[PDB]
Amino acid sequence: KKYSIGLDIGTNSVGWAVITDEYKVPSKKFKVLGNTDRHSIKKNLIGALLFDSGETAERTRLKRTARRRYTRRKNRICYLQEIFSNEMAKVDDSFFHRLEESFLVEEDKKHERHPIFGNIVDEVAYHEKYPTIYHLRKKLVDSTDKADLRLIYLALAHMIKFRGHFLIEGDLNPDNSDVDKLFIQLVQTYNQLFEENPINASGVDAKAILSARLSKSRRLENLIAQLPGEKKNGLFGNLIALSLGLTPNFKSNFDLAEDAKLQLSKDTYDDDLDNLLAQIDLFLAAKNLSDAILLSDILRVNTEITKAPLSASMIKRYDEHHQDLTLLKALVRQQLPEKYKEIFFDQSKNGYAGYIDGGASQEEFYKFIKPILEKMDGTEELLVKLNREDLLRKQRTFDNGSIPHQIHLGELHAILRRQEDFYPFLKDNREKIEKILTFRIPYYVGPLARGNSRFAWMTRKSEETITPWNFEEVVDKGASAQSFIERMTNFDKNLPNEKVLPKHSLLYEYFTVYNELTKVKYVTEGMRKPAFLSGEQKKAIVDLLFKTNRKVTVKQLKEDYFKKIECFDSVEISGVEDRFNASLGTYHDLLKIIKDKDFLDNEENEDILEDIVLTLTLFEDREMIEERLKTYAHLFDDKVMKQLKRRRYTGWGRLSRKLINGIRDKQSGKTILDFLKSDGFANRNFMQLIHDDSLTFKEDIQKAQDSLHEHIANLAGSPAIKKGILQTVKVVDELVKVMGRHKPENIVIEMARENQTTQKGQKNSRERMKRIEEGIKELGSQILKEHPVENTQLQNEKLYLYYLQNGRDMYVDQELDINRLSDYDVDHIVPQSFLKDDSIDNKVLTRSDKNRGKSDNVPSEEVVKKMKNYWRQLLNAKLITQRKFDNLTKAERGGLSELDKAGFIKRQLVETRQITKHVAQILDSRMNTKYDENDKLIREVKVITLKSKLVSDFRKDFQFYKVREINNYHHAHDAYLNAVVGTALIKKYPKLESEFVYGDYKVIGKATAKYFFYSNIMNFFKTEITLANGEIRKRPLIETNGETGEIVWDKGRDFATVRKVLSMPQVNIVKKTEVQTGGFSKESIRPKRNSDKLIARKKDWDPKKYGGFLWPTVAYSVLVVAKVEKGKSKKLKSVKELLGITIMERSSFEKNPIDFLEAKGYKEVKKDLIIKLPKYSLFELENGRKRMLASAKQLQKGNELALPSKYVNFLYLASHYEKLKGSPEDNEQKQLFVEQHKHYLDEIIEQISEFSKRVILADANLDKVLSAYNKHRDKPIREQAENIIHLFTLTRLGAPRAFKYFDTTIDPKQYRSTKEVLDATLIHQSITGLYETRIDLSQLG
RNA sequence: GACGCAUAAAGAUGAGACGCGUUUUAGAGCUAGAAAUAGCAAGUUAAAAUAAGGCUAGUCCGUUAUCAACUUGAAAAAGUGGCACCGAGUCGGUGCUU
DNA sequence: TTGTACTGTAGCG
DNA sequence: CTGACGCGCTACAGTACAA
DNA sequence: TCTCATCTTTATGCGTCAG
Ligand SMILES: [Mg+2]
Ligand SMILES: [Mg+2]
Ligand SMILES: [Mg+2]
Ligand SMILES: [Mg+2]
Repeated sequence: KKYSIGLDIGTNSVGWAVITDEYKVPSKKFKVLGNTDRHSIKKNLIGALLFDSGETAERTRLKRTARRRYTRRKNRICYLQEIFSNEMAKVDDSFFHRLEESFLVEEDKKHERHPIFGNIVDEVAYHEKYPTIYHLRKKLVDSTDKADLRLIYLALAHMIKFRGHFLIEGDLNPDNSDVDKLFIQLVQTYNQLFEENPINASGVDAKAILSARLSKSRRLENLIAQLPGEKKNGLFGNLIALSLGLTPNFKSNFDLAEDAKLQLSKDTYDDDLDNLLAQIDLFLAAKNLSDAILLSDILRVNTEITKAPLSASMIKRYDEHHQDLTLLKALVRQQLPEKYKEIFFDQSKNGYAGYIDGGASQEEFYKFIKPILEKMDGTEELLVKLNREDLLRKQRTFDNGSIPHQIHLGELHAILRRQEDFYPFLKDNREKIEKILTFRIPYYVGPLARGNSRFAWMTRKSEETITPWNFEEVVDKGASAQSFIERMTNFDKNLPNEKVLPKHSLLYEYFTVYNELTKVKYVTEGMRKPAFLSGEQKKAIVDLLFKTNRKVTVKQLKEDYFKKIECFDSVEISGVEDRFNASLGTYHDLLKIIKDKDFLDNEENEDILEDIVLTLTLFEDREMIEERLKTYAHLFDDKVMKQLKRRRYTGWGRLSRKLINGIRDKQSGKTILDFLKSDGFANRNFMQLIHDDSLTFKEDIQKAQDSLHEHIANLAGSPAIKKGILQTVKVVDELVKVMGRHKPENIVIEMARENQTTQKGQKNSRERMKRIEEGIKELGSQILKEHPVENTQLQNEKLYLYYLQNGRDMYVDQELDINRLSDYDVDHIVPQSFLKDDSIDNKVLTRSDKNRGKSDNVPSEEVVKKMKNYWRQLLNAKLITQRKFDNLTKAERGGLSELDKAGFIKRQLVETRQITKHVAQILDSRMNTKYDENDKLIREVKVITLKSKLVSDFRKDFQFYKVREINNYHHAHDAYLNAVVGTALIKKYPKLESEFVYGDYKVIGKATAKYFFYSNIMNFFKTEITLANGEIRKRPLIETNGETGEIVWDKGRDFATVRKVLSMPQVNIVKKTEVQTGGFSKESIRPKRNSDKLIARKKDWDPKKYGGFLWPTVAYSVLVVAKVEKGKSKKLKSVKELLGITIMERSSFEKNPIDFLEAKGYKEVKKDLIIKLPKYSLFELENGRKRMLASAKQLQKGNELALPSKYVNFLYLASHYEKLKGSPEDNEQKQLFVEQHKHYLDEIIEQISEFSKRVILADANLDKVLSAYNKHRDKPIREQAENIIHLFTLTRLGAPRAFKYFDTTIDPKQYRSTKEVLDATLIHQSITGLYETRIDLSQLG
């Protein structure tokens, strides 16, 4: 009758088991359908479902954004062509058509094969005149002659297409601020403004500072040594105030007009001209030299004056490349003639031919050519250019991402100013071309859809087509920016219909402070017991402490309120630890801004303050904030309004306005916040107010409050967890269906939750500011003195990484700049392409070009030898962990490898936590569907949430050891053990039922006490318990309920039952058959070839002439029975075979299968015999051999080795020889146990050999492993047992993979033949595998 | 085992952008050559595509999630498979039942 | 002309 | 006042031989 | 790789959810 279900859930597995009250697994004779002879099969009700883990939508989002970027770039080019079309039709009516056709081969082109001029001699003269595009760009910028319109279009199209980044918001004009000689009129302005007439002994410019590094510690000492110092903080020119602004908003030093806060002149210094702009030049020259220093970092130098410094630098790269190539060829020919063919012709050895024609990058070419340059003479300049990474550089390189869009904008504007007189249409629509270059859709607007995209939220004022020129008159940017946030913030849980408050809302901070404060109790010598704080006392302490300090500690509450107001000698306070967790931060911010305490304390103006904070949280754009905030200009002055628009807030709370202050009690008339302010002597907090039946909040919340697929479509989060939730809920539903529609007594779910000690939990959750303090104190820096920081600012990732690295780049020995973090780069040590790991142990803040050069690989050996001392200096200072140092020094150990790819990722842990929590919720909702008028829910099925520690201790205390390498049976065994432990726990201790059942609750540190409680509850399974004093204590062999004589655990029969279940050979292991979805092929495009396997990259692009893709992905295979037109003397020969339907042929095949199969050469196709066969489709062959269909042309192993439990225990104990960490006597018992069954190794080999000879049929590998095992049979038990554990990869279910023994490495035996399964028995397994449909394919065709 | 706050860690979801990379074409190769070729010269750039494509034709969408077999149903979705005992090499045997 | 077996390939910061 | 007992893992491409 | 935002699950500190 009664039964229970245990569940062990993972990211790729769902283990399930059915137990009775006797802890036995039932077995039933299940019906078998199909045309086979077998009509009934015996199966045990225990098993595991295996499936591929669900993928996150990160890669799909990246592909979608790349698609949109390509579409918008093509549209920019189309707009430029639309402007140029009518004028280009005069001079060359087929120019744009030749540019469109330029991909095509000569026989496919409708026009002449030369794109630009349409004839050979003019094209050759063009390429001689302008070797690169940058020569043409510099010619069009600098010269004044009338040029051909085609060349102007080519330069403007190259500028618009590759337009540079938008991380700089200013103008940054390169026409006059590019030059470094602005220092001389800076000191002319210094002489004019500062009325002392100083001597302008002008020395070297910022080139002297840039010679070593752009830093204060170089600049200040350099220009104080060069020109004599009259004022250290008030030198008034080329200062750190004017180049790289200070970290805090500190006042001006030696002010000229007023004392105002100073910062970097990027975007937050515009308001810092209130010294003169608010009271009506050195600051204009400061802006000019800021532009000069920024652009001198971006671009190296221009010696001869020009308005195109980027093109000049690119031409300098071309000229130096030409000179160095000529010199290198001469030196190689003169000194190493045999190496000339390898370097300059053979393009596969990473030479110059491999650097240009081949696929070798710049650093591969440098590391190949560095020894060659070292052995040769006369290579000193080439060596010093290689060390600077400046030798033989290209123009289109990886480090061009540092160029802002303003440089390209300046060069384009220069070209249009040169050519406007000759071409009137350039002057007519110069602003349109500049807008095409400079327009960028705001991130708060999103896609420009018209109601057909599920990603778009933008609303438009009119139904016209959106262009970069009419974007402001069509797109409603305020509503789109509001909907950007309102579509993304969650709703209130208690009131599901309306939105939550901002985190920094004044009402939210008030509610949080009063919720924390209303349960604070104080005691003294006056009275007998601690008493709650009254409403008057709470109001007084809020006014005295919470509105005068941003953070208030309990010590301040002792000595400033109770010592003076209602004077007591000493008071003991409970309800709070050393500091209050709540604070009125927004009140202090608005007191600092508005300078009006009475305005904030006033009651009637509370709503407008709420709307102000809502505006400051929703919006961050200055014009939108001023658009929303101009309503309140009649209360606030203009200066204070300009200051208040700067107060950016980010983050939202969990409660709404209606919950905390909107709804009122029907009898009292008070809101929840009103009750928190004063509730008489009850002093109820938020949960009491929403749970007390006396107040009417409870049923108001109750009045505020289907298919499973719709029950899961509405849950937010990652889509990866929905797969596991679907699988386990379908497994539970099928298990309920198996037992005749009877629900279990209880369902036990293994959760990844834990319990750990109070000091361990607090040590793992300390502030990262403390980490910074002890690390920097240990390594003895003064970085916190120069750049102060609080804990809330380290929540930013880049600032946290800057402080972790002690202000220095950890790939190159140079200092970082705290104010320029937008251009620095956050880098993963182990790259994203290899392993998914976003830990703080895997993250570096480094310079951008060093990260881009260090692509898709571990950082190389040279940087390890350069900065390995600094990595050790940070390592012993506890600033980086040992794992981080191991990742940084990984290239010393061979770099990336297949061993490094193995092991679990922490995303799997987070995913399984999310999964099991949602499974507990959904199973509790589904199973208990009945309720009464007095009983709010009838617990028909008890969802029990066990923790993994209990099952792990049960395995490790009674020798039920688990190893994962042998078979996939451990999931089912874990499910069975979870069910046994959960049912025994709820049977043994009925008073602790509310502790373990979902939805129920029972109501030295608390966590330590709970950890000891959870450790001690497991003792009743044991026969003898060793106490902490080292003295044993006995328990009865038969356990009972205690309150009742009912029997809950017999340490005789039940342990034998559990041993029998764990040794059962038949376990229903099911691999989920899945139709493959995703990308059609591997993304690489291969060159042209005569093969037919190449896939066309476009409809009209024949891959025989244009190349194409390879490795197509088969969605599912299809069994076809038809005739094939085989033979020169053609006959219709009948055949039965699999055909792989790929992903892009999936829709075409499902549209009309007969026509698709007829196009493939088949004919007389049997339509009803078409069988869809997804991946991992299961076939059974002779002697119980099973194969899983990996593809139409490859199979997989499908059998599971049911090794006896004694061998598994021997393998677990033989390995981990001296790391059990139990007791010494236990260790010696397993020592003798493994030594006097050392012969079990031979029996394990015999078992593996028999299983492999029955089902694997890898005979050559079998002889290899037998020879290798015989040749090292004299090694110690440790390494032998460890590699017998490795040895099960040959017999493991799934795809074959290369394992390794002691020293031999066994290559996998691939099953690259699906011919045999065409006459095997096809098995259609249900989600549990109990229901089967066995189809004998030999009877078809 | 849930809620509010504080401090952690490890992760998700959406938008806007950049720089490369790959592929075909353009950038006249010269000489000795019956030649299979050999010597020499040159190399840095540009156009186009960047999932085939789709229709509601948008400066939109197209790699996430769904998916054993059979019977109904456009689809959504619904339905279909006896029990007890003795045993165990991937499940077998024995006995009642319609 | 068709099956096998061994080794290499695979978008990224 | 209320419980005891103190999580993971390869299909196809290219070349070279057996018939 | 950059810039913007919004969440989630676990660990500790405090309070609470009741017959
Ligand atoms: Mg588990
Ligand atoms: Mg990287
Ligand atoms: Mg598992
Ligand atoms: Mg998929």
